[PDB]
Amino acid sequence: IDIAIRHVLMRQGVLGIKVKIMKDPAANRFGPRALPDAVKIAEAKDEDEVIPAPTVK
Amino acid sequence: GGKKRKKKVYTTPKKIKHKHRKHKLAVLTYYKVDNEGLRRECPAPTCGAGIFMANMKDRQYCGKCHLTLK
RNA sequence: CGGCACCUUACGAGAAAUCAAAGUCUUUGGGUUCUGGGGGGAGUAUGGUCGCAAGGCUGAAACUUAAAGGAAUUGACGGAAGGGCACCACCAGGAGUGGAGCCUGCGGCUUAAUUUGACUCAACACGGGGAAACUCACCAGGUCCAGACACAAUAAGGAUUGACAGAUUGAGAGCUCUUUCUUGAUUUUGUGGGUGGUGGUGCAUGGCCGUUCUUAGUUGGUGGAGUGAUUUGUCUGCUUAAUUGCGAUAACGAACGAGACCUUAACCUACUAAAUAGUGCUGCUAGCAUUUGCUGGUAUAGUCACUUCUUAGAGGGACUAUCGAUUUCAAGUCGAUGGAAGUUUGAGGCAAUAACAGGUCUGUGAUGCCCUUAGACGUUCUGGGCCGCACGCGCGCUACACUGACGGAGCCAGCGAGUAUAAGCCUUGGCCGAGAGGUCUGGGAAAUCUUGUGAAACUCCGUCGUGCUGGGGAUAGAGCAUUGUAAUUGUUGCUCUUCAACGAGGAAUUCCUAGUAAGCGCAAGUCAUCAGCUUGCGUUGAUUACGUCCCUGCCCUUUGUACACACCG
Repeated sequence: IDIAIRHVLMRQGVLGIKVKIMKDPAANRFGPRALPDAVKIAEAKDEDEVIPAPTVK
Repeated sequence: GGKKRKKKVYTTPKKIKHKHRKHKLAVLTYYKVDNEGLRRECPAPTCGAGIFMANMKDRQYCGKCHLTLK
């Protein structure tokens, strides 16, 4: 999260502005690349067919 | 807050600043002339020629040099 | 067949609550009686009538008033109910505070001024607010423009600048005055207009911070319910520190908060290393006994080795792991064992939605509007004040002693900080001085020097001997030093002398569950000087719970409400 706060000068008085922009963790080139509690599990490599017991010398 | 800020009362009288005194055509009475033919001058190395003293109580004093003699 | 009812539905009705009639009513007509027409005045007055009476029946008007009222919704509140929770709650206790003296802040009073903000928690050692000057905003006085710029005027035959000597002034301010000298179109004067302000308004604001409330809470999409406000999701039960989980399920999928996370503490003879850490050896060497021993100094060139202790990257480790039990046997929970660690392992940083007329305009060259702007509310200098004292209050420090005071001796931490042509940093060692301090050197911009910060409580050996006593050290006299331009209204330190109150503190009331409380110091912040204050840090190290909802509050559900400025209604 990066934050910018500015003062706005108006004829009646100052207005305050706050902008908060959250970036994508996956697009973070500096520190962490994911949120701390975000868990990624790999896709399975299963439902495969197996040939009883040959050997390739 | 401030209790109806005091309206100044002045024990002393109104005081007046100082303008510059006038002296018409000073160089006229600076120099002496006779037909068909002057106070003093500062001798300090600050200015040199072209500065006039005054005639106080037997005392001299210029203005471009704050020095007194005799 | 008749009757007293009930349950479900809601086609239908209704503002809804609800209704088998309160349905068959704008698609408005089966018969018929009675009653109402905003709220009050008022079922009052008057007349009549009935009554033994009490009263009953009939029954106005003047005048007054913008709502009153019904049903439901969300919240809030309840001396309502049911669940759960907290040492800013209690219980069992510890230390106390409240009582004294003093330090400090607040009110009051005084004042020339004693600047000012804040008043339950959530004002009162708070404004980092320990003010001699400055700070500084207040008070008595004296300067200066640092009033941009554009006009207009004056004016070079002078717009204007300063300053010797006196007088003058607190002042060696040419501020002002006598004085003729100096300088020269940057300036002076009037207009327009700027600028500054710790001036006002925090009830005009931004930002920040505090609080509600540091609990478990908060929100939309689509779908379901409701004419609507709204509601379900977001929940009976069990469980958790937890809206956190198991699950239940008119929802389903999600978002925030919680948790995860980050910092820090504890373990690692497991990696990488160390001449700014430490060590084993080895030279050279000390004293003491000679067994080849015991304790040391030394060598950052000893052209040695190493990493247990120290440092810090890069990792490992805890996940409730094992075993008994119990419980939807799901989530969990309780005992042991092992383990450095088994309360989420200990401590923190971070922290949702809605809000408050909470605080701050005196942090800000953050600001709108108002005010003021040359005898200034700008700025600066001198001096005073913020400390002023019949009195009330808050945070504290010293104590009232023998579990002690004094004198000797022993002798152990941890977090930290530090400068140069100064306006001057941390200071070892040597010398002088009773001390406080002075002086000369040298090290250190720092794991290198200060510094093993040799801290204080504490431990040992004596003196004192139950008394306001050698407990306590306020108040005061005299003297010596240091900081500062300046110590008077004692800045602070030191020496002698003076030697108060206080004998454990009424009603009340605070904080706290383990390396915690209490006690004890140290460093850093403020800082020329000054710490009885804060923020951290270690040293010594407990008593008592490990529970509850009685008090004070908090969360959720049900329920009542004539409350919504929300019971301080």
